Amino acid sequence: KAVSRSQRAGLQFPVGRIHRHLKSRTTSHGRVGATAAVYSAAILEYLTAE
DNA sequence: TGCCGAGGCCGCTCAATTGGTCGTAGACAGCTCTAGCACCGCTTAAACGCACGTACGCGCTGTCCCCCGCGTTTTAACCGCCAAGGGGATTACTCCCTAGTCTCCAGGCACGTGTCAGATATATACATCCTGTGCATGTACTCGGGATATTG
Repeated sequence: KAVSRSQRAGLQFPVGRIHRHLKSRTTSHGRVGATAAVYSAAILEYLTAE
């Protein structure tokens, strides 16, 4: 049974659709997995203010 | 009449700009770096651009049908003005304080290297999440009639 990384952060937003998005805006180099979990929850958190 | 009074043209003297000449001091141009490490040339096995009916989606098209535009003029005060008054923004000076220079002096840390790890990428298998689709009601809407608020 697969989990989802959204549940391990505790977030409603898609932590793995981000990551794949960031990996397309990246010079020629990679992106840490712990970036998607404070990339998200600093896009959610504008929702629930907007 | 008178007188003269009031009247209208021309060399000193001073006070900014303007352009000139003096001399001297770092800072610019250039050399040789030399030195080295990037550009190139030379292969390779490579990804990704690209020239090209057809299904067909929608951009554009020929109609009628009405408000908001279009036109007028009264007026209404908005907006402009001028002139006066008061002060507060301004000017010119004297005293004053520190901005700025230099110089000495230390160690803080930004700089740099020296090793090599926990990081994240990439593959394959894959299950699952998420999209596109199809599908009832529930509301937010437009209307009509009356109450409350506010303008003149």
